[PDB]
Amino acid sequence: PLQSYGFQPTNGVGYQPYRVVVLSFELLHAPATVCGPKKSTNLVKNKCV
Amino acid sequence: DIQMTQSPSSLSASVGDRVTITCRASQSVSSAVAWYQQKPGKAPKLLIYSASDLYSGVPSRFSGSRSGTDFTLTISSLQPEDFATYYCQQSHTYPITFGQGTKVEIKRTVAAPSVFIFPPSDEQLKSGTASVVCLLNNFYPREAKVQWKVDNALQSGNSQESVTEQDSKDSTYSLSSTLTLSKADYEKHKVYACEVTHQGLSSPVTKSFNRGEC
Amino acid sequence: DIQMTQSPSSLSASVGDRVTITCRASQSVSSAVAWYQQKPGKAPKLLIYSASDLYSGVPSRFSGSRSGTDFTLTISSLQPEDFATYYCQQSHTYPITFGQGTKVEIKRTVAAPSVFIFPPSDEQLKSGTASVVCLLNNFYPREAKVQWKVDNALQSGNSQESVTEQDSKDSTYSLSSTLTLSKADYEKHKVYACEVTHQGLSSPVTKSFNRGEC
Amino acid sequence: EVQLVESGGGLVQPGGSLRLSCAASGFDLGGYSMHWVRQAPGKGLEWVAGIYASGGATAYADSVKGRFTISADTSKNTAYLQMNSLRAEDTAVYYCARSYYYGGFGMDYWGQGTLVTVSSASTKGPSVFPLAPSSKSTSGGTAALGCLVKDYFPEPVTVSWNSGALTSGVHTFPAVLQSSGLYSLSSVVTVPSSSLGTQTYICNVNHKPSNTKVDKKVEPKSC
Amino acid sequence: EVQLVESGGGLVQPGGSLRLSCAASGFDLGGYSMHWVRQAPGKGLEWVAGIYASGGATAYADSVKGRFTISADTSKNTAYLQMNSLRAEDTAVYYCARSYYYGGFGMDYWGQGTLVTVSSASTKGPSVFPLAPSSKSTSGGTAALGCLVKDYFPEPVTVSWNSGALTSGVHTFPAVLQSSGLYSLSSVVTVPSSSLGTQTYICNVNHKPSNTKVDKKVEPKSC
Repeated sequence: PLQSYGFQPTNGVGYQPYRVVVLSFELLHAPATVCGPKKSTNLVKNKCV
Repeated sequence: DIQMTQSPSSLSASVGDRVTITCRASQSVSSAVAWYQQKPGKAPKLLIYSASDLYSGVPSRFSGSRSGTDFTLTISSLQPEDFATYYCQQSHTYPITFGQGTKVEIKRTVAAPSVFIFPPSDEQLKSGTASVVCLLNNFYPREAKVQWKVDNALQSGNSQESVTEQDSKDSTYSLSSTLTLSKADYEKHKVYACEVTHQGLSSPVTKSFNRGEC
Repeated sequence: DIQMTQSPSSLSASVGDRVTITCRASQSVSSAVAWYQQKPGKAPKLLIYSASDLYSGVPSRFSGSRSGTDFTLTISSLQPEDFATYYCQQSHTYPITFGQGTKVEIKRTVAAPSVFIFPPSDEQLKSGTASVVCLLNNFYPREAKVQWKVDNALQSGNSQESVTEQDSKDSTYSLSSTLTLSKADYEKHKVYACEVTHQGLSSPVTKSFNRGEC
Repeated sequence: EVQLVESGGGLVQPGGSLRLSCAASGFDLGGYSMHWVRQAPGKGLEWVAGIYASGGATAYADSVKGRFTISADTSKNTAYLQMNSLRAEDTAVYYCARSYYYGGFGMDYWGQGTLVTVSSASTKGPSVFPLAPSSKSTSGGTAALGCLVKDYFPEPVTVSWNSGALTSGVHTFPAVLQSSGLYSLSSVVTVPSSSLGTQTYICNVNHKPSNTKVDKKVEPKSC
Repeated sequence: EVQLVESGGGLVQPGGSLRLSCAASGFDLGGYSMHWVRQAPGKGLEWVAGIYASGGATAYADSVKGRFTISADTSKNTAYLQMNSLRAEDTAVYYCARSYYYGGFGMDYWGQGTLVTVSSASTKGPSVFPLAPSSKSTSGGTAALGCLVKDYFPEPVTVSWNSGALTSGVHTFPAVLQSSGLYSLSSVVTVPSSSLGTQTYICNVNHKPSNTKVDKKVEPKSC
């Protein structure tokens, strides 16, 4: 069922290998485990904040 | 796709009492919510639609309202016929999602069950396996469990269970709990026992047998 | 033993136009189908394999898909280098079968041929046979024919035909159609005629002679 | 009087298709949307599809998209669900319902629902295994004989005692689906214990879907 | 760079045999299926045979069973076709091509083709028969002269006009095989008609296989 790719150094652009990473973001009606970073800002000194 | 949370998972109330069940949506759903009532063996009936509109053929006892994001469903006075599972549906953004659903119990006097043990028989053991069965009959409330012991040690990971629906007049039910052993494992243990625990049992029912017995 | 049907036998489309060629199998062929492009004097080039996989070196203009049991080879826009005979092949069963081939033509402005007739000459007839020859020269499109008449009746079963290849800039070609008679048959008829017909001719060209002319 | 009547359910094997219909009476379809809702055995409810009768526009649950098609006919005052590419994961009671606008309003009225079941074991008639009473003293002086109804498909089955004559003291379980691809449920009869050696206790399992029945005599065993 | 080269074609008389070879470069033979395909002149492609290099097992087209044998050699990274008991019917351009596993895949690399020609007439030089032009008015004011190049064997014959000086307006036929066992093709020149009595129009038919040529003057004839 499986076959290797003909990934030759002589292949044109449409036949070159490309790496793909897909970042899938899952949101359920549940506590969000991937959480915590409520937007933060930089410190500013010697001014009213 | 708005998800629903329905609460409490179960409510107990006597006949004539006022019952409130609430539903909360993860997002805005306008006034798209429907309220369903389901009896054992029957299709869910519609009680309320579009948050506050009563369905025809539904007793006036069924009503509801909204405050902020909290949707409240009320039975002004429970009748013996209202002990049913209830559900919320939000028909706003598709796919349309329903909540988990909740139950209402009658608050009958609490009592322990008739408990029988069926030690694996010679005929059952012909399969090459063994099945130990503890059956709790005709008891109340809905919540009960069986803890098994093998050679007086607590057992775990070697059992299965099934529970029935509550009786139309007394709301009692039976509980079936079993152990699965290969025949070879049955032969390695001398004492088997069923420990029954629940709210109506002041002292856990313990029944036991020796391997090869009955 | 899978049998192939390819259609059309020829297709006419200009540079920049969209071309669709189809092939059907008599039975299921999984994804065993492949398409080829062959120019005169050259090896067939693989275009597409395993139903939809474009082959390295093949322009991105080539693509294809299947609907039900019908597979289509598509050229999204013809280039001057896409005028070739296209073929389908399946390798699902043995023997493996190739289709018939679809010849794609440039769709040049259509025009009528220069026409000449060469009636059997006295010198030619020394062989004891006669051959009547009609030539259609430098015309377009690829599809054309000659219908012969004798004494104003249509002839059949006594003729042969052959054509030139198409011109590298204008894709024009010439066509010859002949009649074979023994000298004895030549002598039995008085009037011979060449009727020329094709897409660019609004009125078939008719040329004729009496036996013994030229 | 407003009514919704569903029809057309049945048993269809994986790779097939099933057409469901629901007739409307007492009201028109025009101005209303029509919907189908699915309830798998042992589960809560999930929506499948909706159509606006006066527009022809539809929406589908993402989970059924490409397989479940919804349509309506205002001349006949009925609506349909065409379920294709069926799998054993699509087995459910299918409900018809009506509502206002595309959404933002709840459903007013549902039909009763028609059940479709599928399994690795497409059908089987039941068999019954007996369950012995305790030989020891019990609360109230009562006791029971029982049995297990096993390996049948599809559900429902009707289970009763003494060949169907005994309903008093009878308590039964809903069936659940086992790893065999078939359904099973237990059953008991509770009477004063001396009656277990006097009355007849034959489990009668009636399984209309396979055209079979089981007559199984349950008796006390030595113990 | 993937290349395959076919060789060994030639002229073999009926009852004889011919061996074709094909060598590969840029890729291996093991794990691949080597195939031979034939194309009779004037016909499309016909599969003959395939061999799996890592198997040794073969498959054949029904039309060649008992006559065509396929083999392959992984030490050499080459493959062969052995054609026995040859007939005139076997005339074809022979090609090597490659595929994968034992089938399920079409051919990817193709050779250009090597022609073997067999007929009842093993060889002949050509002769040329002239064709007179029209003597009547024509569309565009053009006219043409032509000839029939006949009875030569084997093909190819290169045809040009004015001893090879005139290529402009020259159109020729692929040759076809006649009942004589020999090949023939027509040839014409199209010019403005006044040029037919001014320019030289001599058919130059070049047939390298017999070491001969024919220079035939074609001119207008009275009629």
